Amino acid sequence: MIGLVGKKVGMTRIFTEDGVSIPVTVIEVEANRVTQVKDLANDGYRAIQVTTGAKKANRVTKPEAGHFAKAGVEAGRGLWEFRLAEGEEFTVGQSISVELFADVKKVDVTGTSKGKGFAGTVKRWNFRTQDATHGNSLSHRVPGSIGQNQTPGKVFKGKKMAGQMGNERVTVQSLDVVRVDAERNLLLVKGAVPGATGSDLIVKPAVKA
Amino acid sequence: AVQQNKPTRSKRGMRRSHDALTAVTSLSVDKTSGEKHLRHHITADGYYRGRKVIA
Amino acid sequence: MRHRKSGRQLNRNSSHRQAMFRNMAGSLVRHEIIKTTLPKAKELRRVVEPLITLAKTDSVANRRLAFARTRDNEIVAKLFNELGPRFASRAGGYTRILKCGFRAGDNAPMAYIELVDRS
Amino acid sequence: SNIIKQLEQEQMKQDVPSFRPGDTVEVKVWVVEGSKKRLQAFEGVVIAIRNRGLHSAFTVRKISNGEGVERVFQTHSPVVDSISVKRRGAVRKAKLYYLRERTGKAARIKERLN
Amino acid sequence: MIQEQTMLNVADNSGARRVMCIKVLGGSHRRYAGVGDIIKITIKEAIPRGKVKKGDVLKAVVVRTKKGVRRPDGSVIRFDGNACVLLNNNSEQPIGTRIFGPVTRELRSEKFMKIISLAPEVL
RNA sequence: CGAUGUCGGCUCAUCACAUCCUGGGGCUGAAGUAGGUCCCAAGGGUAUGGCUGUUCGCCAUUUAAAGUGGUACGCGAGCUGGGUUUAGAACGUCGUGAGACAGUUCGGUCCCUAUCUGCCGUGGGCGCUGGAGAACUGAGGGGGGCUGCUCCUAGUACGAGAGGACCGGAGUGGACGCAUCACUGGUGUUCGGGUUGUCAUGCCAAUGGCACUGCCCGGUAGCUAAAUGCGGAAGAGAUAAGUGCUGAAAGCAUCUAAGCACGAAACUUGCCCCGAGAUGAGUUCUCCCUGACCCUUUAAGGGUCCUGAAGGAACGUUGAAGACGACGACGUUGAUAGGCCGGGUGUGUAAGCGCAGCGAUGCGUUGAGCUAACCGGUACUAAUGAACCGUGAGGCUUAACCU
RNA sequence: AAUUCCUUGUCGGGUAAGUUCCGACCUGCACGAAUGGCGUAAUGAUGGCCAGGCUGUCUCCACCCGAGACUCAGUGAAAU
RNA sequence: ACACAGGUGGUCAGGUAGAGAAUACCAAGGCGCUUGAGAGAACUCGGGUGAAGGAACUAGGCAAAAUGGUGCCGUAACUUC
RNA sequence: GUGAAGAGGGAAACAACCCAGACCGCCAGCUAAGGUCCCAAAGUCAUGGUUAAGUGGGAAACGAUGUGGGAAGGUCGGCCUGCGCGGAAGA
RNA sequence: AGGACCGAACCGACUAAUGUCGAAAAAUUAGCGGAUGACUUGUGGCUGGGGGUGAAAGGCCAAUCAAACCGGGAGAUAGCU
Ligand SMILES: [Mg+2]
Ligand SMILES: [Mg+2]
Ligand SMILES: [Mg+2]
Ligand SMILES: [Mg+2]
Ligand SMILES: [Mg+2]
Repeated sequence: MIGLVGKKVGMTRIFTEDGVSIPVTVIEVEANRVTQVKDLANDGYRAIQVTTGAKKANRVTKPEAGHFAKAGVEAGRGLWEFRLAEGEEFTVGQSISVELFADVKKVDVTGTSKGKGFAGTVKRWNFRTQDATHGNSLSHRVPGSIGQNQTPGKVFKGKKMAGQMGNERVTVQSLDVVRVDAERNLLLVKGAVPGATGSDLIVKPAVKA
Repeated sequence: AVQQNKPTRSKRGMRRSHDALTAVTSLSVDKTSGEKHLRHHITADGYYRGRKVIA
Repeated sequence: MRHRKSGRQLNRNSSHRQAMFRNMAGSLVRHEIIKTTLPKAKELRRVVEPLITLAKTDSVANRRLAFARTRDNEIVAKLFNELGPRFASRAGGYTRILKCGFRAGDNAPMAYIELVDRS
Repeated sequence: SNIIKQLEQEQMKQDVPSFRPGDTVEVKVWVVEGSKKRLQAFEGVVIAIRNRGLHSAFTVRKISNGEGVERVFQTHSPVVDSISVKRRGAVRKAKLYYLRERTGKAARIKERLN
Repeated sequence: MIQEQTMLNVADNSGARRVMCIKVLGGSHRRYAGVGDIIKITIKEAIPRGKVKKGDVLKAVVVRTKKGVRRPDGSVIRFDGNACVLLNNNSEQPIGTRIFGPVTRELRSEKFMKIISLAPEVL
């Protein structure tokens, strides 16, 4: 199937009658407007491009304005593209509500995780810290050995070192759908999704059925 | 912790290539005093956006 | 990670930072305009605008709070007499930052911070 | 962000008495097994209260037969059924965590009047 | 949360008074043991006329923990001390014939039903 | 030997398979269960402790196991310095002695700010053939590919008995990884209170300074785990060991020389991430640029005046983005930041006044006062310009398509 | 044994598990009486072992506060 | 060798609390230590706090943590008393 | 004998192996060892056979034969032989 | 009364961290031992190199000690580099 673009509103919980507190994630999914439908005859692959939200004429540029004018819809935050399966068809300018998730049970959410900046090896790769005492000198959280003697004579690629952590595209798979709503443009997903409050999320049906 | 060969004037020139200054272009003029000043900064005489704000 | 944290520490511990802001608030209320480094100005704003907010109302308790926060009888007197009823028609935002230039000693971004009414 | 506020407002219950920390309370909670539902009482001293709208909770400490049990409760959770206040404590501190090491009749709390 | 080298109290009448968890069972590299978890213990203190003597190596189940339990509604039940009921070494059955102090509802199983019936209070 | 400076341990790994477990098979002195041996298979996993400086080893207790090796017996410009192998001293033995040891004992300085390669991240320049704003395809590359227990099948087949399946399904755990603060918590020297000593604000009251935040008590937001969600797959193609069908050479037989079908955590996909510097520089959508003079080697030439757009950049306010860059939001046609109002939260009944108590204190005003980073509004303050960069339709041959 | 190679000798105690420790045996490689032998109260920044409280020593690290690291202005080394 | 966190003999030495010339805050008196401004990454240094456990770390409780005052009661083996 | 004290061409690279001893210059020809599909100069030359293993392009005891050739015995069983196959696992 | 006890000045230096092209060619910080005595310190004097002195380590004798420093023999000698 296809997915939708939402904004992460935050997290809360839902109490059920049998006394279960289900931690959920509120995802505001407004009606996505389709701007361009690509097919094999002109693009080599079939897919749709959608937009969500609202911008202002002062904030939109001339190429984006022309693209949205040719599409016939109002300008949204950005443009996201969903791969089409075989059989499903969509028209330019079509508004896609959150009724697509009315029958799904598990969804995958994708979004840029929080940015941890320059993180150390202990924070990033869960290295075990060395001794804080017993003579240890200036090596309390250092990575330690990063190779072998002159036989390799180098450091292998993909060696876990300190560096940039977070702030990257992360997908969480097979999240149970708790409650869908169209009049409020909501999507309550059980569990945690990547990103901060107010980040753009991409919610698609779970591939790992 | 020290070099085994000396780097050249070429490597020195490249490392110094990335360390260069940049000339400020945002030089506005005051509508009333007519003197050059940085954007969002008061003039030498105490004017800003055509209003004497500093004695 | 400075995630949604506010306030600049300005290479000072909490005591020195609070004392410097107290002295700078006193000096700003005394002279109605001063020149300081741009981050010092942006933090002095957050320090000294609540003082004028306390000065807008008038009570013994508020005068005592302002004296606790400024430690200057002359400053609290001026703050409750002149600047108090003066900003009665403003909804906050009593100061004005005017970036002057760069200090000759260490090349720091200087700025004149003044009261909006000083005319 | 009023969406989460609206969800919390629609899930919150309007049948919660006003209790202060230090009061002796009794919570009737639902214990389920299969289809049999019983109402179990847990009567102790409120040592902590956290107010977060829907996510509000309270920590109650009862000295059982041999040990001293502490149980936190979500105020708007359906596992609880009723909250009653027997005594009203006259403490002047929000978190009564010193009652853990009081462990005696010096853990008694004076009453207050109205 | 009971790990290796953790002193527990005894909630039964087997004779032991203080035990020390020497090994948490259930898997490799396992580090903690909540309520209703078999642990390998050794007896540090005991009474003279008891069914178990000081220095034995038996199994036991954690019944009270300072860390507490997590009910599905998100409510916790913390205790003032870490208690346990001793078990036989191979039959996993309680050695004592009484239970002292409250226990939790996590023990309603086919192995601990005797304990949770014998306990004076199940909260 | 104009120095390759250590046995072990810690952190960190990486490879091989002569495979410890998981996986697939063959034979059995394989009834089943459990095993013995052999073949294929390196994807992952492959203990915590007591003793000793120990590698090794002995012992205690779990699971699927606590594999064997290589990498300067990996790893000290990464850490320790217990032993060994300095200078002090002592015991036993040896020698008259200085001293020495198939020996033992107590104590005994571990330097280096990274030039180059390498690696982890992140930028600037240019290219990609007019320039620009976006969305992608995917050549290629990287990561998890761990598993126990229980239940149903079923007390079924098997089996003298006792025990007790294969195949298949479901539930629940341990370790590991990813993400997030809704819960439980930790921190929260920027919030509130208590309190000791002292100094000051003239004094009382009330505050402020210092004493590790003076010592404490709680604690907002963020950050975080012990907290909470998710993942390991299913499937498909080609196979290893192995099992075969049909089948001649060789009138039979034969899994093979022709042809066909099964067949593993292994290989290629499938899942997630990076990814057109993929110089092989890809695709799609949209936007903008449609002037006149001269000259010389008839150049893809330069110059003159006018235009210099779409967009970008600089500057300002800034961010759950961040070392700096970079990235994102906003710049009066605005909620970007600060302030203000309302709220929430936290601390917890401010100060002043009155009453009781001659006198510490209590009581009412009062769940008051104060409240950071949170939520919703509000232009009060600060975000001043088409000012700067970027232009005038974009080279030759061919090939189809109109002259 | 500050002395014992065999040797982590053997037995008892301690610990779930003790090459160290404590009390014994003598089979003292290779104790021994002023190069003093054996005890010994008190003392010791002395050596070895055990127990209690205590704790980030660790399980397994988390957050915060200051000083550098980082960026801007000025001055401006070194070994090699 | 330096406008160097070192060394250098003797005299005077007040208030409050304090046994005290320790200590904490002050008086007289003298200083703010001759590079600064921001940022608030890894990592290092000096500190604060910490769920459950409490030496499981390590050669070794190394380091930290902990105890800490006055008055009264009470205080073991051993001993040169 | 060579290197030491000898460069040049070959064996990928490789003092000591093979060919060959540099007085200098030349944009001439012929050869040695080794080679003639391309890297990379020269035969995708000619004739008669073998191998089906990438043997060539790492090896043994032994095992089976998979084929080629020769001489013998009553279509069939033995003998000698050329090229093969398995034995053949490492960072 | 005490080569008595706890603990400042003073003397010393047991542990750890920092520092190791340091602030310092031996220190800083946090702890530490003695602290009426075989104590410590100021001024001056004496002992001179196979010599001094040494509550003894081959320790100290001007940042140097199994034989100080300076000058001379001296361009020692070097089958070594
Ligand atoms: Mg806008
Ligand atoms: Mg050398
Ligand atoms: Mg050593
Ligand atoms: Mg002994
Ligand atoms: Mg600089």
